Parts: sequence; structure tokens; C-alpha cells
Amino acid sequence: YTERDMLQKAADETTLKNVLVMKQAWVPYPAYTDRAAWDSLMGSNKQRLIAAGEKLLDYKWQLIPATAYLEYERTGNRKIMEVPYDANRQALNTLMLAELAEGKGRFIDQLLNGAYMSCEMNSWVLSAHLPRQSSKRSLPDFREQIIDLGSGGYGALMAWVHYFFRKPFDKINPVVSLQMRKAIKERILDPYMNDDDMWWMAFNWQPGEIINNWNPWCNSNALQCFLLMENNKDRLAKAVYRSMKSVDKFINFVKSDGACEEGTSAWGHAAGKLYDYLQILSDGTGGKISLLNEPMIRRMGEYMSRSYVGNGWVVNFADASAQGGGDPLLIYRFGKAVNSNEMMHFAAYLLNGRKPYATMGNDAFRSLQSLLCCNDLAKETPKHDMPDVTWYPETEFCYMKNKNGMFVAAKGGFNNESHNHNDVGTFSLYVNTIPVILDAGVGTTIWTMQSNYHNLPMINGIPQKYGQEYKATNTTCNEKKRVFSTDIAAAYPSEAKVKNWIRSYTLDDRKLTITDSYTLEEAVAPNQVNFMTWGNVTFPSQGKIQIEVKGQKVELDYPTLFKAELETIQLDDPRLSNVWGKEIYRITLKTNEKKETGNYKFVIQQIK
Amino acid sequence: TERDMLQKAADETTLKNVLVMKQAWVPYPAYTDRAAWDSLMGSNKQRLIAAGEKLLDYKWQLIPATAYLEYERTGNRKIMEVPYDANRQALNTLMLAELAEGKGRFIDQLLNGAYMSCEMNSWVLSAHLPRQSSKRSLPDFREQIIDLGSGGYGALMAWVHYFFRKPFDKINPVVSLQMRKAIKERILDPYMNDDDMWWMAFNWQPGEIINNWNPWCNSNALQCFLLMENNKDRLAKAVYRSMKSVDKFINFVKSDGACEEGTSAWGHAAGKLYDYLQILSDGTGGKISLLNEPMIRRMGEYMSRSYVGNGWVVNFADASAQGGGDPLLIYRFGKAVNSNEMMHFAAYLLNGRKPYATMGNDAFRSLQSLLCCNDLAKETPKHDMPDVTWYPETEFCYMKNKNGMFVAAKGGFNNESHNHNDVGTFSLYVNTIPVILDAGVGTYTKQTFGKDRYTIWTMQSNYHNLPMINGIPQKYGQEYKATNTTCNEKKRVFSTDIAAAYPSEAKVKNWIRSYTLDDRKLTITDSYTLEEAVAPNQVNFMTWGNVTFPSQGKIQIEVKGQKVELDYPTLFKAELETIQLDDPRLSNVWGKEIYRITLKTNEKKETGNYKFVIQQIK
Ligand SMILES: CC(=O)N[C@@H]1[C@@H](O[C@@H]2O[C@H](C(=O)O)[C@@H](O[C@@H]3O[C@H](CO)[C@@H](O)[C@H](O[C@@H]4O[C@H](C(=O)O)[C@@H](O)[C@H](O)[C@H]4O)[C@H]3NC(C)=O)[C@H](O)[C@H]2O)[C@H](O)[C@@H](CO)O[C@H]1O
Ligand SMILES: CC(=O)N[C@@H]1[C@@H](O[C@@H]2O[C@H](C(=O)O)[C@@H](O[C@@H]3O[C@H](CO)[C@@H](O)[C@H](O)[C@H]3NC(C)=O)[C@H](O)[C@H]2O)[C@H](O)[C@@H](CO)O[C@H]1O
Ligand SMILES: [Zn+2]
Ligand SMILES: [Zn+2]
Repeated sequence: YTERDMLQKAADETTLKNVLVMKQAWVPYPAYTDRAAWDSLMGSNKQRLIAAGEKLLDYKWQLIPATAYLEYERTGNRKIMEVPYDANRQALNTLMLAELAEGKGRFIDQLLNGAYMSCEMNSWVLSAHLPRQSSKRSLPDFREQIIDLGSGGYGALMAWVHYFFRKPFDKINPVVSLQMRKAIKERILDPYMNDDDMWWMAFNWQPGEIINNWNPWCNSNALQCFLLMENNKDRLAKAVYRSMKSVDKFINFVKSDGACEEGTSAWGHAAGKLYDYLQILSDGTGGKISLLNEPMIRRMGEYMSRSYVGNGWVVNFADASAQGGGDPLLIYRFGKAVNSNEMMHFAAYLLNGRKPYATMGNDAFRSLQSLLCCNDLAKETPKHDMPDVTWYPETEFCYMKNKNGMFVAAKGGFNNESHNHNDVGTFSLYVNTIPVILDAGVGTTIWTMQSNYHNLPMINGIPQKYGQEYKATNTTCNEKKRVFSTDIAAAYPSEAKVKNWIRSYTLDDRKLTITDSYTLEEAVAPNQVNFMTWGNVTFPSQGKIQIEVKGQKVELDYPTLFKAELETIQLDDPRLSNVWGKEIYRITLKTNEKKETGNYKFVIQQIK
Repeated sequence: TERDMLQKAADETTLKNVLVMKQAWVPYPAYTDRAAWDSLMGSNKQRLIAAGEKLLDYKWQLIPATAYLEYERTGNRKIMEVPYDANRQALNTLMLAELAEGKGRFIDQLLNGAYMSCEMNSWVLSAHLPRQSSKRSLPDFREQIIDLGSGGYGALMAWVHYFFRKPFDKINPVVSLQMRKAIKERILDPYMNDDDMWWMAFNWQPGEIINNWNPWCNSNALQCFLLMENNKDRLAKAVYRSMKSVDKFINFVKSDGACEEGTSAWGHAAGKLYDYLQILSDGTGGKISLLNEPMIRRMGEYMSRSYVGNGWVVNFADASAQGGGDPLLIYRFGKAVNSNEMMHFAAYLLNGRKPYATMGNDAFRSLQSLLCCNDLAKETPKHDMPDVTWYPETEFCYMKNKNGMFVAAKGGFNNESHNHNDVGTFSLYVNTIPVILDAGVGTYTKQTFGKDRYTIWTMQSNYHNLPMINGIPQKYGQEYKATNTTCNEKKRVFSTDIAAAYPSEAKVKNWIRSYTLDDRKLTITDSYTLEEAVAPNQVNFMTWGNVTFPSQGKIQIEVKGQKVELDYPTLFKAELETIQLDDPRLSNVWGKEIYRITLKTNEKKETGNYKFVIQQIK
């Protein structure tokens, strides 16, 4: 945590008040009643958005019974509530886009139905999240509103529906728009301003607590609601400034190198929602209050490009999946806003030759924003080019590649990272995008979290220990040599009796060389070294391992003092078997030798 | 008439001294008292449990804004009402089921229904919402009015609250909390704070209607207050307000007890007056009761006296000739006013069925039906009544003989509720079967209300059992009326002067129409003095079935195994006019066609008289 306070430095309340754009004149989308301009913006999305609306002409708005909320308390079941909720939210979002697309009034009755139904609900908070209310119960209490991820999203959608359709709604019956205004005030505007204690707001934040994606996510949703629904200038400025203060807490908490330590799947709702907030704030101040030119924000964006190896494979340290991806439309808009050419071409590359279409789902802002960027992204040329080395020195992540298709990811860190795995000093090797030395990733400390099942030694036969203090020391990257080095000794407990253990990775054009150099206090038990892999693993001769997997072939050359064995790991958990298939392997390297000082060299290269 | 029977029985001060607090008046066992529920339920137990089980996966139905908008767009009520009623019926059935079983199996669904009901902006029907300030068919979250629907919804919610508060609060006390709020917002407060709801009749003046809405809504509100309002000062004020409101209704109906609309509203008119009086009595420990008032007994006995048999009811005015009733209701009302006739009639109306709990959506009638089943089951079926019933102010006369003839006749005036131009008419039934009929109610058209009402054949005296005097029919209007109407009960003679129901053009001084029923025959007479003989009189009779003319002056009618001869003056030429029935509301009663017998003559004179005789033959 560092006090940058970038937003507060861009303005105080008074300054902000002077640049706030009133009466919703900041809105970038045309008027509902502009068949011509919507037609231009939409292009080929039009027919498709109309077709999606047509499928909802007879959609029955789903009631959420009290028992669905009670179920959270009874059994911890969340989906019984969330499925109908999210179905309603998506229906309302789609209908919005379809009516913007068609403009013939045909989807207005269903929009009005969804909006009216939504006001009758006692709350838009998820059943899993409602226990943060005073009562601590999972059922809505009409006496209190809080804000959560869901309720903020629902609020912003409702605000956008109000914004586009109030005029035709009012013609049918003005009480609908009236009650939407009350609902948004009671469930978003007022709680936001009157309750300092919501955990994601990060006011009263002490060391040891979390600030995560909830902060920029909920603040971006609150901000839209104010910008759309609050027409008093003093009230507006106070809320917007409040949001600036709250987001500063997140910006202060995340490391400047810009790595997202939760991975490429958290990216879209962490960095991605910081971006959204900042786009929203810029738009709302006529671009006068903008952090989109800040280099930390570009680095936070580019993590998504750097961390994406290819064909759906991504770097997956911690409790994260080796298969991931991202929203190419979001990535384009984020890249274009921070002037990352790399991000823009990377978005066109992820399209994998498909035409970009409107984002659906239930996030009104991204849906609407997707409409703006479409023609542009369709014009963008696809490439995934990036430097040979990326070095995140505070997060201690290092990516190194060569022109022959090897990509290595390595890390230092500490055994209390977000969604920790005990993995200080580990690496992952990809060849032509395919994992060859892998990181197992996330189940549904289980074994996937143990250093025993990462690409690491068991020093004196002992694994890494969990804990803040169990950490890398002296992590370095030589960007030009493609050398990563760290001392992992302090990640192990006392009984490991190790003074120093340097693990280093050197990638040249032909090979990856892995070294271990150690000094022990006492040689108690033989070291063991493990590697994780998959596919077709053979042992053609002593000191040699061959790995054949999705068209790739390498050899791992290892010291002849070790005995190599392949351990089969059946994957019954589907969240793992959906990535890797039915089984993966741990190669164990074991020995009878025990010395106080020594070293190992391992060499991985492709072969014919 | 300013009877003010309830205000005479107590004022607010008396009331306050006799109200029973803490719902100690409730006549049902505690939910936890399983032995007492089992004894009360009898064979209803397993029936109600099975009905409950059918609803364990019931999905509570949302009502979309467009369903309410549709009333305005097209007049469609059912789009809104069908899911609404389904919800209410499910909630009512689940209450009964859970009372029957007592194991907590239906609690979750009761909770769900209750919570869903709180989230609705309003419980008012779409057709009724346009009485709000905005005059729209969509709820307005800022404002509540009460209607037929919302009152019943409110009462049902109050009963759910009363029975299941404890197991609800075990789950999550916020549900009961929101229920109390909802009932307060939607029933208690509007009832107290708004003096201008049309059905309360606090602003009533001559010309305006008081109808069934009054006792029906008052009785629902009264329940809510007795269940939910624990401040005795607020309770007394509410109850006394309901007494003043319901007095408007009692003042308005005729003391002779005839429901002039006819039997089809009896269940929700006199029957809801009964419900209101029972609730009031229960809530005051019996201290404020009009259940002993002879007028209330006559109101309830009207349902007996007007029910001929086999689904056939007396149907003057715009009313179906087919009707019926809820035997359980009829029994309870009968018992309460000490009417053996009504209690035996209820048994008769069961048609040999065992009495089971009332289902539907009326929580009070469902619960009350549990209390009465065992005794109604024991009651002997009979439909006994005096040979003559004479309603002297409404001017309805029913006369019967031991050989199966039932004659209904009326005086009155051509501005009665749901009026037909029918002063002086009669209807004859033979072993319950209509033989000289009164066509009754058709499907509403634009012409049904307004001028042109009397261009609809069913409304005209031309198509009732009456003369066309100098070829002229009766005219609509308050002063088009009977005079010198008498009934000799001993001799079974009804007589009336119908001259003044006819316009000037009919140029008639007097026309006495009289009905004499003996042990075998009905004699109909006309005796007339015209001002001038313009045109020949015509006399009409309405009938159905198989109509034949074996000789001059004779007609035979055979219908549904009954057979009669009609003897008419040979001066008349008799023709049979076929009336093919396009309208299902008619054809569902009468079949494909009915007939008008026309009796016509070239005679024309200032005075004369006609005799007709109807007797059973073959
Ligand atoms: C119970 C509780 O309070 N747990 C907190 C924990 O909060 C949890 O954080 C999760 C997170 O990963 O951020 C939440 O997961 C996300 O919830 C969303 C709301 O239902 C859902 O929308 C996410 O998925 C995306 O939504 C998009 C849309 O808005 O259109 C889609 O288009 C998108 O592609 C879709 O995937 C969902 N993420 C998932 C499933 O990975 C969860 O609601 C929440 O409970 C806190 O982070 C931690 C912090 O220490 O404390 C716990 O106690
Ligand atoms: C639309 C409107 O306001 N109409 C007013 C009349 O009220 C109607 O009276 C009917 C009646 O009591 O027969 C009502 O019918 C009943 O409705 C309840 C609730 O849905 C239901 O339980 C019954 O089965 C049903 N009975 C029927 C159909 O016979 C109807 O809801 C109601 O709209 C009012 O009588 C007249 C009086 O002047 O005014 C109209 O404006
Ligand atoms: Zn891992
Ligand atoms: Zn009639």
C-alpha cells in the first residue's frame, strides 16, 4: 500500500464541481429517436440485436422466492437465487440493445415489464452478499439497503433504461419511470452517500484487509447512477469526489508494475473495472479528469497481453486456470484509451478471425461501449507481438520468450499471495503455446497448492511452508540475457536447514537451463526435485526425459545422480480435467546422496 | 330508510367496553394443538393435505405491468385476474393444508406466497385501480385503495399472519414484519384515512348505489382490524366506522328481505352482510349482534323461497333462470339466525354430497366451513316452505300447491335494479321446470345501459307474460308502476293494476292482472278500462319445449317430462313465434330456441276481460 492518491491530486470537490458535465450531456450514445445515427453506430449488430430481442418478446420475468434466499443460509447454495436474477438482468440488457437497434417501439412493453418487476423486488443484492446487512440475514430486509456487485450492476442497467426510454415509458404511464427513480435513489444513491461502512468502499481500511475488484467495480456502477440520475450539481460533485477517494484506495493498494496477481481471469473485473471507472469519470468531466494517460494504468492493461501465451493458454500462478482468455472488445477499448498499440492488435488477434459483435450479458456500460468500438475493432489488424522479456519487479513475475516458440514464466513472491500457492521460485514452460512444464492450477492446502506439486525442490526432503514470511530473497531479472534468479531458501521451514538455495532460469534461443545452487546448514535427508507435465512422457536413457504433447517434443536433461520416476495424477475434479484431461504427471527426481553444498543443472530443449 | 340498526345497538363507547383483544375471539384451535385440529378437521384432514401436496412445487405467478395496462388497452381483466386468483387460491389452500397437517411441510410455500404478496405494489384488481387518484389501471406505489380483491387478499394475509407468525419468525422474522406493514398500508390505513371510497357510502345520496361491495369490503376490513390492530382505541374507531358504513347498506335494502337483483348476488350481498355480522358478533363476544333481527332472517330465507328446484330460480329483472348456492354458507347463516328452513335447505342443496371444506380464496368462509361440516352432515335434507311468500315492499309474490305448481308474480315499477319492463308478470314452474318462463339475462352489448336498453327483446314487456294494451307495451321509468297490488295469502290470489306501467299512447285507465292458484290450476285474469280503443290488445306468453295446438282456445306444452294445457279465450288467434338463441348466455340456460305465444284479435272495445287457465295434463 502506497499513498499515490492520483484522483485526489487531479481535483478536489470544488475543481471537480467546475468540470462536471451536467444534464447527461456527457452521454456518447445518440438519442433514442435517431434511426439514422443508431443505424450508423450499429452496422451489422443491428439485425443480430433485433433477433435477440425477438427471442424475448414472450420472456416471463422470473420471480425470486424467499426460499431461494433462505437456501444460502440453509446449505450455502447461491445459484438457486442467482440464475433467475441473472436471467432477468440479461433479458433487460438485451431488450435495451434491441430497442436501441430497432427503434420501432416493439420491445418497450417488455422493457417496462422488466423495469416495473425490478422495482417491486425488495432488493437487488445477491443472497450471498445480503449477510453484510445489519441483520446479517440472506433475505432482503425492506428496512435497509446495501450495495454489492449485483445490485450496483442492476442499478446502472436500470439507470440506462430510465435514460433511454423514460419518454416512451412516460407516454404509457409515468409512474414507472417515477418508481425507477425512487428505486435507484433508495438502493444506490442514498446508501452510497450515507453508509461509510461498506467493505469495498475501503474507507477505514487498515493493513491486513483486502481491497479488490469490488472497489472499482461497485464505484464504477455507483458513478454511472449518479451521472445519469443526480441533477443537483452540489450533490453530484460530493458523490463523484467520494468515488474518487474510494477508488484511490484501490489504486494505492495495487502494485505499480501493474501485474494482476490473481491472473488473467480476474483481470477483466479488476484492472478492467478500474479502466471502466476511469472512462466513466473522464466522460463525466469532459475528459478534464483523466488518469488514462498514467503509465501504471497502461501497465495494468498490458498484463492481459503479456500473460496470454496463445490458443487459450495463459500464465496461471496461484489458484488460477491455465486456460483463460478475455473480452477482445474490452481489451480494444482499454488499449485505445491508454494508447497501447499492442493491446489493440492483441484484441483483434483474440477475435481469431471472427467479426466483433455487441457484448451481451448484463453489464449495460460494456454493452453500450461495445457498440462504439465495433467498426474500429473490425478494422484493426490481428497480431500478438510483445518483447522477449516482461519483468514485474514488485509482484516478482517474469516472462521470457525466444524466437523458437519457448515461453517461460517464473516468479519469486511469498507464501501468502492472493489465492496463494506455495510456489516461490516456480516456473512454467510453454512451447509454441503448449504447456510442457505446467502449473496445475485451480480445483473446485489441497495438493494443487503444495510446493510438492510445483516445479521446485524439496530441500532436505522438506516442502515450502505457507506464510507471509516464507518468501523469495534477492529476486533479479537480467532482461537482456533472459536470466531470472531468486534465493528460495526462506520459503522453507527451519527443519529444511538451508542457508541459501538459488533457483535460476536462463532462456537462450535453443534451450532453457534451470540451475539449483545450495548451501545447507546440515545435510539431513536427500533433496528431491519435481517437475509437472502431461501428454506422453518417456525415459529413453539415464539423465534423459522426453515429453510429447499436442505436437510438441522436448527433452529434459537431468543429473545422473538422480533416479527419475513418473507419478500419475488422476484428475477427478472436472475444473482440472476440463483443462488437462483425465490425468497429469509429477516427475520425481530422487537420490541417496546428501551433501551440504551442491548444485543441479537441468536443460530443456525441443528435439526432432 | 334510516334504520341505523348497528348504531342503535352500540356507540364507540359501548364498543370499546365489549371488544375482545389479543385475538381471543378466534374460534379455531392454536396451530400447535394437533389433537384439536384433528377433531375439528375430521375427513377434511386428508383432503386438505392432498390439496396442499399439489402445491408444494407451485410457482408463484408474477403479474407484469402489461397485464394491468391491458385493462385500459382492451378491457381485458382475465389477463391480470387469472394469475392473481391462482396465487390467492394457492395461499388459501396451503393455509388449510398446514392447519390440517401441522408438521411444517407447507410453511416454506406459505412463506413464499406471503413474501411475494408483500413485494406486489398493490392487491387491487386492474379493473378497479382506475378509482385511484391517477385514474390508471396500473398500481401506483404511492397510493392504496381497497376493492373487492384487495380486501379478500388482505384478510387472507391476516389469517396467514395470525396462524403462522411463530414458525415464520423462526425462519426469519422480517417476513411477518413486512406482512404487518403491508396490511397496515393496504387495508388499515386507507380504510381509516380515506372517507371517499364509493362502497363505504359515507357520502351516499339518493340516486347512488349501495351494493354487495359494502358488506363484502367492510367484512374484509373488519377481519383485518380484528386480527392486526392491537391498539384498542384504534380498533374501536375502526369497528365503529365499519358499523356506520354497513348501516348504509342495511338502510338501503328493503326490510321484507327480497334481494331485488335476484339470487345470483345473494351469496355476496345478504351472504356478506351475514359474514360481517358474524365477524362483528365474534369480535364483541356476542355483545353486538343483529343476528336475531327478523329482517336479517328474511334476507337469508329469500335464498330458500326463491330457489324453485333443480337449478331453477325465480329470475325477475336481468337475472339468470339458473342458479344455486353454497350449502355450507347457507347452513351457517341459517343456524346463526335460527332458521330451520335454511338449515334443511342447505342439506337439500348438497344433493346427497358430504359437506367438505370450502376451498377458493375466501379465508373466512374456508375456516368457518370447517366449524359447520359435521353438523351440516347430520342435517336432514328438505325444502319445505309456506304455500305463499309475500314481499310487500319489493312486490314479489311466490305461490305454490302440493301438486307441484310454483307461480312467481310481481308488481313493482320500471326502474328496479337490473330492470326489465315487467310490471305484473308471472312465471310458472311445474315440478321445478319452467313452463311459462322469464327469459332472463343476456350478454351485455352497448345498448344494455342507456336509451335503447328497451330495444333488447329480453328487457321488453313484449317478451314477458303480459298484455300489449291497445297494442302498446310498458315504458321504462320510475313512475311506470303498479298500483293497488295485493296478495291474499290464504286464498293464493295476487292482483295488481298495471295501467300506470304503460304510456299515454296506450290510453288505458285501469288494467287489473290477477293470478289465482288452487290445488290444480293457475287462473290468470285481465280486467280493463281504456280511455279509447285505438288498437286490439295483444296478450303474450313465453315458453319452451314442445308446443302444440290441438284445438281453438287450447295450447299444450310438454317440456322436461312436464305437461300442461293452456286455455285461452277463443276470440284470440294463437301463433307460435320461434326465438332462436344466438347468445350463449341464453342458450346455455334454455337450449337452441324458446317461443313466444302471441294471442291476437280484431276486437277493440273500451272494457272487457280475459281468463286463462293452466293445468297439468296427461
Ligand atoms: C460470498 C462473499 O461475500 N464472497 C467474498 C468475495 O466475493 C466474491 O467475489 C467473486 C469475484 O470473483 O469477484 C464474485 O464472482 C463474480 O460475481 C458476479 C456477480 O454474480 C459475476 O457477474 C462474475 O462473472 C461475470 O459477470 C459478467 C456480466 O456482469 O455481464 C459476465 O459477462 C462475465 O464474463 C462473468 O464471468 C463472478 N465471477 C466468477 C464466477 O468467477 C462473487 O459474486 C462474490 O461473492 C470477495 O472477493 C472476498 C475477498 O476477500 O471475500 C469473500 O468473502
Ligand atoms: C369494473 C367495475 O368497477 N365495475 C363496477 C361494478 O363492480 C363489479 O361488480 C361485480 C359483482 O359483484 O358481481 C364483480 O364481480 C365479482 O368480482 C369478484 C372479485 O374478482 C369475484 O370473486 C366474483 O366471482 C365476481 N362475481 C361475478 C362476476 O359475478 C366485479 O369484480 C366488479 O367489477 C359495480 O357493481 C357497479 C355498481 O354500480 O359499478 C361498476 O362500475
Ligand atoms: Zn500453482
Ligand atoms: Zn325478465
